[PDB]
This record gives sequence, C-alpha cells and structure tokens, in this order.
Amino acid sequence: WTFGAGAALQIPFAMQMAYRFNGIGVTQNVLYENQKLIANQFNSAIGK
Amino acid sequence: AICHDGKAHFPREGVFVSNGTHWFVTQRNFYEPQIITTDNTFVSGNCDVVIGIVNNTVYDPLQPELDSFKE
Amino acid sequence: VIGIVNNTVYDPLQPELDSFKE
Ligand SMILES: *[C@@H]1O[C@H](CO[C@@H]2O[C@@H](C)[C@@H](O)[C@@H](O)[C@@H]2O)[C@@H](O[C@@H]2O[C@H](CO)[C@@H](O[C@@H]3O[C@H](CO)[C@@H](O)[C@H](O[C@H]4O[C@H](CO)[C@@H](O)[C@H](O)[C@@H]4O)[C@@H]3O)[C@H](O)[C@H]2NC(C)=O)[C@H](O)[C@H]1NC(C)=O
Ligand SMILES: *[C@@H]1O[C@H](CO)[C@@H](O[C@@H]2O[C@H](CO)[C@@H](O[C@@H]3O[C@H](CO)[C@@H](O)[C@H](O)[C@@H]3O)[C@H](O)[C@H]2NC(C)=O)[C@H](O)[C@H]1NC(C)=O
Ligand SMILES: *[C@@H]1O[C@H](CO)[C@@H](O[C@@H]2O[C@H](CO)[C@@H](O[C@@H]3O[C@H](CO)[C@@H](O)[C@H](O)[C@@H]3O)[C@H](O)[C@H]2NC(C)=O)[C@H](O)[C@H]1NC(C)=O
Ligand SMILES: *[C@@H]1O[C@H](CO)[C@@H](O[C@@H]2O[C@H](CO)[C@@H](O[C@@H]3O[C@H](CO)[C@@H](O)[C@H](O)[C@@H]3O)[C@H](O)[C@H]2NC(C)=O)[C@H](O)[C@H]1NC(C)=O
Ligand SMILES: *[C@@H]1O[C@H](CO)[C@@H](O[C@@H]2O[C@H](CO)[C@@H](O[C@@H]3O[C@H](CO)[C@@H](O)[C@H](O)[C@@H]3O)[C@H](O)[C@H]2NC(C)=O)[C@H](O)[C@H]1NC(C)=O
Ligand SMILES: *[C@@H]1O[C@H](CO)[C@@H](O[C@@H]2O[C@H](CO)[C@@H](O)[C@H](O)[C@H]2NC(C)=O)[C@H](O)[C@H]1NC(C)=O
Repeated sequence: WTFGAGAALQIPFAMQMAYRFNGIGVTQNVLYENQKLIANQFNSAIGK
Repeated sequence: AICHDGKAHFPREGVFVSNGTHWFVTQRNFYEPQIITTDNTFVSGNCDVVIGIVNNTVYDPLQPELDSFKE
Repeated sequence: VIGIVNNTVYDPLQPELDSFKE
C-alpha cells in the first residue's frame, strides 16, 4: 500500500502478506509457516 | 524471521532489516534500527519451516543482569 | 469478575531465577 501514500517502496510479497495477515488480526507466523498452502489456495482460486 | 538457537523469531511490531553486516528491527514507516532482542521479537516454531529465514544472534536483556547476579 | 476460574500462571523468570540459585 506504500505507493498509495507516497513513493512506492519495494517489499517481498511474502512480507506484504505477513503485513496483511497482521492487519486482519492474525499473527504473521501463521503465514510464514503455511506460505505454501496459502499460495496454492490463491492460485486455485484464481484458476476457479 | 531470525534463527537464533534453533527457534524462529519474528518481530513483535516491525520488520527485520540489514545494513550489510548487522541486523536490526525497525518500525515499518520510519527507519530507526533497534538491536534484535527477546523484547522486540517472539518465538514460534523452529527453523525448518520458514522460507528465507537467516542466521543471527538475538540479544537477551536478562542475560547481562543474570551474569552480574552470578558474579 | 463473573466466570473467573482457578488455574496456575507460570512465570518465565521464576525457573531462571530458581535454577540460578539452585
Ligand atoms: C552497519 O551497522 C553497524 C552498526 O553500527 C551502527 O550502524 C552503522 C550503520 C553506523 O551508523 C554506526 O555509527 C552505528 O553505531 C556498523 O558496525 C559498527 O558498529 C560499531 C558499534 O556499534 C560502530 O562503532 C564505531 O566503530 C568502532 C566500534 O568499536 C569504534 O571506533 C566506535 O564505537 C564506539 O562505541 C563502541 C560501543 O560498543 C565501542 O565498543 C568502541 O570502542 C567505540 O568507543 C565507532 O563509533 C561503528 O560505527 C559501526 N561501523 C564500523 C565500520 O565499525 C556497520 O559499520 C554498518 N555498516 C554499513 C555499510 O553501514
Ligand atoms: C486446511 O484446509 C485446507 C483446505 O483448503 C487444506 O489444504 C489442503 O488439504 C488437502 C487435504 O490433504 C491437501 O491435499 C494434498 O494432496 C496432495 C496430493 O499429492 C498431497 O501433497 C497430500 O496428500 C495433501 O493431503 C492439500 O495439500 C492441502 N493444500 C492445498 C489443497 O493447497 C489443509 O490440509 C488444511 N490444513 C490443516 C487441517 O491443518
Ligand atoms: C541457521 O543456523 C542453523 C545451524 O547452523 C542452520 O541449520 C544447519 O544445521 C546443520 C547442523 O546443525 C549445520 O551443519 C549441517 O551439517 C549436516 C550434517 O549432515 C549437513 O548435511 C548440512 O548440510 C549442514 O552442513 C548447518 O551449518 C546449518 N546451516 C546453516 C546455513 O547455518 C540454518 O541453515 C541456518 N538458517 C538459515 C541458513 O536460514
Ligand atoms: C452461567 O455461569 C454462572 C456461574 O458464574 C451460573 O451461576 C449459577 O449460580 C448458582 C447459584 O444459584 C450456582 O449454584 C448451582 O446452581 C444450579 C442452578 O444453575 C443449582 O441447580 C445447583 O444446585 C447449584 O446451587 C451454579 O453453579 C451456577 N450455574 C451454572 C450453570 O454455572 C449461571 O447459572 C450460569 N448460567 C447458565 C445458563 O449456565
Ligand atoms: C479459586 O481458588 C480459591 C481457593 O480455593 C477460591 O477461593 C476460596 O477460598 C476458600 C478458602 O481457601 C475455599 O473454601 C472457602 O472457605 C471459606 C472460609 O472458611 C468459606 O466461607 C467458604 O464457604 C469456602 O468453604 C473456597 O473453596 C474457595 N472457593 C472456590 C470456588 O474454590 C476461589 O473461589 C476460586 N475461584 C474460582 C472461580 O474457582
Ligand atoms: C530469491 O531469489 C534468489 C535467486 O534465486 C535466491 O538466492 C539464491 O541465488 C542462487 C543463484 O541465483 C539460486 O541458485 C538459489 O536458488 C537462490 N536461493 C533461494 C532460496 O532461492 C534467494 O535466496 C531468494 N530469496 C528467498 C527468500 O527465497
């Protein structure tokens, strides 16, 4: 979301996802431990 | 995350950054590096799950006081 | 408080301090 406020700041997509998970009230360790499952679910949803 | 003693440390509120030689933890909107200690981070799991984890040392604030206590 | 319950709360510093002394 940085590019929405000022100059775009690069950040790895996994880190961005950790930020979003922390935003919805879920500890980022959940994502950092299930990253493969989250990525697979996202890809499957896009295919669907 | 950070690997310290076979455990995975994640920042409590902030991100881990590296200036080339050392690792610090800093808030996400204003660069003010802080030494990575047990207060800045929390442990979860081990080192065999996360992707991109890196070795480093996590300072224990209680350790110097305990050492003086032993002395 | 209504609904509170007995249970033990483990203090992380207690084992460190007690092990040092012992
Ligand atoms: C990456 O970051 C580390 C950490 O240093 C901190 O960040 C730097 C970017 C820079 O801003 C530093 O000013 C800042 O402290 C750099 O690694 C070095 O870390 C030491 C201690 O933190 C700094 O101290 C400096 O170098 C000597 C270290 O002993 C000494 O001449 C001076 O330190 C004084 O205080 C220490 C306190 O422990 C004491 O032990 C010393 O004896 C002395 O009194 C001096 O201030 C260094 O500035 C940091 N840099 C170097 C070359 O030593 C690292 O350099 C930095 N690398 C890059 C590319 O940014
Ligand atoms: C949490 O819920 C999700 C449901 O979306 C589960 O994700 C998927 O669950 C299935 C069930 O096993 C997994 O199937 C996999 O099949 C492959 C076939 O080769 C194999 O690797 C395993 O046999 C595995 O079971 C799937 O990997 C998994 N992830 C997907 C579909 O992307 C998830 O299992 C649940 N996690 C729990 C309950 O802890
Ligand atoms: C963070 O540090 C740990 C411990 O150093 C890293 O885990 C790896 O653990 C093994 C054994 O503890 C270290 O040596 C290994 O020996 C076995 C013997 O069979 C060998 O097969 C392995 O290839 C390895 O050499 C190993 O040094 C250590 N690896 C590293 C990079 O330190 C862990 O990898 C580190 N976390 C990272 C790199 O993200
Ligand atoms: C929800 O939790 C509270 C506990 O803080 C319940 O308070 C009830 O207060 C009575 C005292 O009048 C406690 O004693 C027992 O009451 C039952 C009737 O519920 C009675 O048959 C027994 O002989 C005994 O005197 C009672 O432990 C306690 N009831 C419960 C279920 O915990 C409150 O009633 C609870 N409400 C519900 C729907 O669970
Ligand atoms: C949590 O644990 C404590 C300790 O049991 C509970 O406090 C109450 O403490 C008294 C005495 O230690 C226990 O017996 C009571 O003695 C008084 C004075 O003789 C008497 O007037 C009472 O009728 C009772 O016999 C009492 O069992 C104990 N209460 C309970 C529920 O264990 C405290 O209440 C506990 N809190 C919860 C939510 O369980
Ligand atoms: C991001 O990509 C780079 C490149 O793949 C990774 O650094 C290593 O670079 C060598 C050669 O380019 C590759 O053979 C390795 O596969 C790369 N390692 C890994 C784990 O991919 C870098 O490590 C990657 N960073 C993360 C978090 O995966």
